[PDB]
Amino acid sequence: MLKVNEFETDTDLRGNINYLFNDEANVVYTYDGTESDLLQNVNEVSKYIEHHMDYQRPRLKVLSDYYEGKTKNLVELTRRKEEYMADNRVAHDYASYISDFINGYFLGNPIQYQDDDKDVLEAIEAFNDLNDVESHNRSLGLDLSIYGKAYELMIRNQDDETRLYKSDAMSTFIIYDNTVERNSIAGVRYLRTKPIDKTDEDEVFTVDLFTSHGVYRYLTNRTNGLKLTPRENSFESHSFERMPITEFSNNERRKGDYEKVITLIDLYDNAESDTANYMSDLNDAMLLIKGNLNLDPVEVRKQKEANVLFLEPTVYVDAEGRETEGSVDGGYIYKQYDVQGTEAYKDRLNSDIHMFTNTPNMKDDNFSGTQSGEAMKYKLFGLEQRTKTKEGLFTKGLRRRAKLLETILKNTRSIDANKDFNTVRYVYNRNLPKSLIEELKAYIDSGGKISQTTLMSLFSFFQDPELEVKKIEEDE
Amino acid sequence: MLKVNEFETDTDLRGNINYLFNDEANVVYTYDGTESDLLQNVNEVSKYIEHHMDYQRPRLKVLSDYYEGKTKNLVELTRRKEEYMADNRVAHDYASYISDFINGYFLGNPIQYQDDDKDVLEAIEAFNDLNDVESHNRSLGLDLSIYGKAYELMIRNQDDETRLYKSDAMSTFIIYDNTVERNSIAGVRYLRTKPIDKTDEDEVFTVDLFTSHGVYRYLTNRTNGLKLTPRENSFESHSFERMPITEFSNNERRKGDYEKVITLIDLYDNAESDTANYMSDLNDAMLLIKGNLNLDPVEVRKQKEANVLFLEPTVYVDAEGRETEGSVDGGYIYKQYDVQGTEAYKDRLNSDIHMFTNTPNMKDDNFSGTQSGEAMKYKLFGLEQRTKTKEGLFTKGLRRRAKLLETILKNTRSIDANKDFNTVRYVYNRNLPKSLIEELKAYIDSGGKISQTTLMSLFSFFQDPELEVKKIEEDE
Amino acid sequence: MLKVNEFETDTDLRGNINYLFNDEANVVYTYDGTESDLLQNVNEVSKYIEHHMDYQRPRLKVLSDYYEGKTKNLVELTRRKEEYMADNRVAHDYASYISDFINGYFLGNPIQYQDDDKDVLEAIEAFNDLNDVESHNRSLGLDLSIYGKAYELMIRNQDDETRLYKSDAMSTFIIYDNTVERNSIAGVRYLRTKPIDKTDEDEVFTVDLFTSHGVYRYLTNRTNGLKLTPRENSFESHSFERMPITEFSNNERRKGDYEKVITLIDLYDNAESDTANYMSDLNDAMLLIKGNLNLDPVEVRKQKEANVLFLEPTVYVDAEGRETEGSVDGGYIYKQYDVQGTEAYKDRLNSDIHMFTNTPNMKDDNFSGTQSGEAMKYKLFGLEQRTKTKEGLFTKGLRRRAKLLETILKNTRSIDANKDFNTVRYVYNRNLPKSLIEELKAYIDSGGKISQTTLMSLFSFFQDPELEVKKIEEDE
Repeated sequence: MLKVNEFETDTDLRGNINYLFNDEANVVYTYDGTESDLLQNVNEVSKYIEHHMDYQRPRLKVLSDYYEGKTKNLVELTRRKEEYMADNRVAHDYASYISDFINGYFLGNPIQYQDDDKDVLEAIEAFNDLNDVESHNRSLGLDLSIYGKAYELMIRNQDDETRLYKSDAMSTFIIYDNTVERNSIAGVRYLRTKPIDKTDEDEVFTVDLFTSHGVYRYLTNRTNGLKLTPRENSFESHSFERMPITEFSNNERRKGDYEKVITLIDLYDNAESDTANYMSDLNDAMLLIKGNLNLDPVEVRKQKEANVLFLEPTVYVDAEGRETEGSVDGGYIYKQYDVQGTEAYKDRLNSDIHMFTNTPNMKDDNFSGTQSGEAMKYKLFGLEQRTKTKEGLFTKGLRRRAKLLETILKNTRSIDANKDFNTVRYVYNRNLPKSLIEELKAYIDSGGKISQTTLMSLFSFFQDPELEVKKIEEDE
Repeated sequence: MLKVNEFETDTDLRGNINYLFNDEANVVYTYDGTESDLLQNVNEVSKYIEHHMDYQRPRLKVLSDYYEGKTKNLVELTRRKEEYMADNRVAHDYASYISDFINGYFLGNPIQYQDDDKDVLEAIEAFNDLNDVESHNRSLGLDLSIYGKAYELMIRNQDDETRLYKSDAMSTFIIYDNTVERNSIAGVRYLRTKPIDKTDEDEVFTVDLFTSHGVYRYLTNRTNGLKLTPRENSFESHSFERMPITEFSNNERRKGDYEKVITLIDLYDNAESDTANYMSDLNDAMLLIKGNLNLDPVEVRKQKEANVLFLEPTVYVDAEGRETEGSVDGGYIYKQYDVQGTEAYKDRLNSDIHMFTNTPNMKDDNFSGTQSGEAMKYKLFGLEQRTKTKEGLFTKGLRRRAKLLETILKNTRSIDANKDFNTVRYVYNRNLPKSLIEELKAYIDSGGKISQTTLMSLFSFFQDPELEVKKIEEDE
Repeated sequence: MLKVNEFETDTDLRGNINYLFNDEANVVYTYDGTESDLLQNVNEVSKYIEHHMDYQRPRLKVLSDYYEGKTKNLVELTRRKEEYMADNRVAHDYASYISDFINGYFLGNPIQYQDDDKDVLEAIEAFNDLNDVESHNRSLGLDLSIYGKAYELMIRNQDDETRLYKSDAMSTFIIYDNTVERNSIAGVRYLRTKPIDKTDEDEVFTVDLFTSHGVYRYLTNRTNGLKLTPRENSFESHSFERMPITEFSNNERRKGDYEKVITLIDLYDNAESDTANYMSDLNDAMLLIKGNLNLDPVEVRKQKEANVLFLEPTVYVDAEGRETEGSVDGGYIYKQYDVQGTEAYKDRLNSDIHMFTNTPNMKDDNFSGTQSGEAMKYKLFGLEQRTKTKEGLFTKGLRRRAKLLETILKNTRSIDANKDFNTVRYVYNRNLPKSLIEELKAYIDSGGKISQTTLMSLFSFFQDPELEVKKIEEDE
């Protein structure tokens, strides 16, 4: 094929942008076969693990770091041409701000589960109440925001509980078939062993391979080429009749919410670290001394301590005995420019970050008069469209969760075999930003009514409002 | 693995940013085993303690210092190229401001405990009333804000009281299993012995290792490699059937509220110390004297005391007897620039700090007219999302507290063995910023009613309002 | 351990910041033992006293001075490079302003004591009325504001009165056990003897060591290494069954309210003293006279008194008899810059001081229109959170006061042995800033009623309002 809109940088000069945007970083893994072939030919799994280690894990790592505030500006060894001038570093926390806002719009209110058979409904509610599923769903949505994807594993634990756990996206992937249906063949979890040991022994990983009938356990290391060798507990069955890892996705491309704005965040870091360097280097402006002079650096240091500099020219003497002195001059050299004129540029960057994410931008400043909020109405529209796409993909993930749950309940006789969970309806309620005074006024201008008890429950200065209605009647 | 978005600085040139953001600083400790193996192979505990001492304790130390106002700008040995010019140092107290605001939003009102069995409810309330649990919860929330995590230990004391104490996060950690469930295997508390003794004897620590059945006590020192040796009171049982330290976390990453803005705070310190240095160095501008001159520094000091400087050139004489004088010149050299044009930059920094934290920004200045407060509505939304995540993790911590309490009550016959505390519901009420006049007007515009007694209890100028209703009827 | 975010300055070049922020200045003293061991091994008490004298007392001293307006800017020997130029010094009284505001918010209204047994209530009220406890509590709160901690001692005096006195925080400390419960083992008060004597005899201190059963009295001096030797009244019993000094704390860290802003206050002092120096040195600008000239300083003084300066060049004569005069020049040299452009910087500093403390900032200037006060609402929220933490610690201190009082009443038969004071409830009422006209209007807009008598007691122009109601009826 042609090279079309692709990097050509040397592989040693790659940075974050290379790891984020190169074409291998975000591919879906497919296998032209079935699990029975793949589970014999375990050699192929080593290829998938190596490709993950070398291409996908870097991208996810970068994203993770930005969520934590560990940007490019902090970790670069040098970002300046000048060795001895100021080298201020700074990181701006946009990514966290964005993700939290979006995820709170999406799952600030729990998903409501409803169905026409109460036995399924109460089995669902029991499973949810065991596992704190409300918080599990919020943390899935957060990971979708950060990485573009999330994974959950369902297990039966030592107490014979059916339990659900989020699996770290940096160490988890799924292999699919090559069909247009994309059925999942196998799940992989790989973890660093000896994570805390010193003195740089070869890096050993423990690998779980999850399959439609069980899980297989191996050890491997990079220096042997990720060739798998079994652990003692080499295999363990599970009663789920499908591979028990479910992958959720943020959108069809599996893109995160802030990923497409990272380069802006980088600019915004540079802009500020440039201003800081400007301030400090001006104070430390280099002193330039011109002319033929007999000044040792220690002599200059002594004169600077005295706050008086003497520049004494050398005297040249002709063969005719004429004496003439040389020239001397001295002063600070520094760059000066209208730094204030950069501020509008900084404004622009900031607003662009917010505009592409649909996140609130307006200054927390003293401002007088009413505001129609006209831009925020269109931001909330733009946010709702992306949230509705996310909701569709999320309900697909929940449907698969329900089928796994149903199977583990049937194959352990916790439910009748005629119960099919696929009729459950998942109801979502958006969490909008609201101020209670505006809402109350708009409600009462619109002819709404409220009981005294509830009105008193909106305002906290009623220390115990059940008494207040009585005290009111005592005044009447 | 590849080095991806990582520091490459020399280990001797590390500073705060290295200690905060390097990949080892915030790892969760896991052990591939059980407590019965670990408690025989006590050698491994020395590895965990050493890794804490070398990687995690520095990060927590840095955070702690910022909470206290001990920033990078104060402790650096030199921050300037110029030895003899001004070296103003300054620290801005943002971190405390942020933490206090957030924690007061979260636990300004106590958690309400409720359950369908009153015997559990009154056992809970008795335990809470003994231990001042309201203040214990507030100080946990504060530590979550500062460090990202907090620890509490439950004990039976000499008076046979069941007591609950917060354990210092800089000296406490937990080791978990390598399972996806992350069960806690062992707790570690390590404290400096001889903290006040002079003359630099080797640093000795006393180590408590907490286990599912008791606590084991050791001494150790850095110069032997943290090898543990038992104390006299080498072991003590406890009636809790689980390891009795519970770890709370602020969020899934265990990140503090201000940690991601520290580098901004550093910039804001530099900006101000640069302005201060600008002012003072301009006053002390170096005097530059050019030309061939016979001025001793004592002679210059005398002339400066007289406020008149005489620059007398030397005279050069030719072989033809011609006399010509040399050149002389004198003046101040200083840097000058539009400092006022930096102010907007300082504004930006300030606002960014507030914006990433969701903390109020607007100037405490004279300002006329009504304000809709539109930005604060979105800040309170953004704050509520993070608080709701914190609440979920906090209720998990409280559930474990309840199971420990229940076990210690059963195994000392303070409760019936059929009482299971896991049905308790924890109710949270957010503490919003409010002004009572706005709330009262919005309530009364909305058709609310208030008794005279309560209305008079909102306004303090009623010196004793129980009399006022009578005096009012005496006027009618 | 690593050095992490720590000073490296030479011990002779330490200043205020070193004394405030170094890691030893604010440690809690613990002893791994019991009072019976410590009271035999009185050698250890000398170690604690020496560590207090060398590390904690300097910090408290600095804080104390700032409360009094004795800042760094006043006491520095030189703050300028120029010996003979102006050296204006200034101190800004922020610390007092802050402390008074905060303490008046907290204890402007007395704590109300209430209990379900009136015998305890009246014993409490009698003890409070004897000791002016309202003012004692206000002065404790003030010390908490200044130092971060406060101490009170309870005694039986010569008149057999039970009396309560605040103990100076610069000369008082407590030693705790090494348990997680931190029980107090011993209290120390040490006072300078011969405080007024001249001619520099060795500094002798008198030391009181307070213990669970009595107080032990010693003398000591720095030149012997603080080795204690008994006084004549070497011991005295007390009927309290606990060590009778109680320590209150402002917050978990024992930090004062203005301590974290001290460095800002320093900047604000420098900024103003720089402006003052700018003004005066411009007037006294040095006169620079260039060229070869025969001017004695007395001759220059005479010419300056005449207000005419004559600069007469010397004449050089060639061997060919040619005469040529030298050059001369004269003028003022001074630094000039836009001082007005520093004002915004001064604004910033001021506001930051107020913002970190939650203290009112807005200018006392002519300003037109209504103000919503929006920033002050969030400042009062931020202040309330810190006050609520302080209240929790204060009630712990009062509970210990109550147990001491109860014990001294029982062991002198002033109360029945079945009275247990631990049921007392302490009620706090916040003192908010209010203007009575705003409150009155908001009350009456809200349907409140007031008797004529009380309304006339709000307004002072009623010279004797008991007559006014009669005169009103005489008009009707």
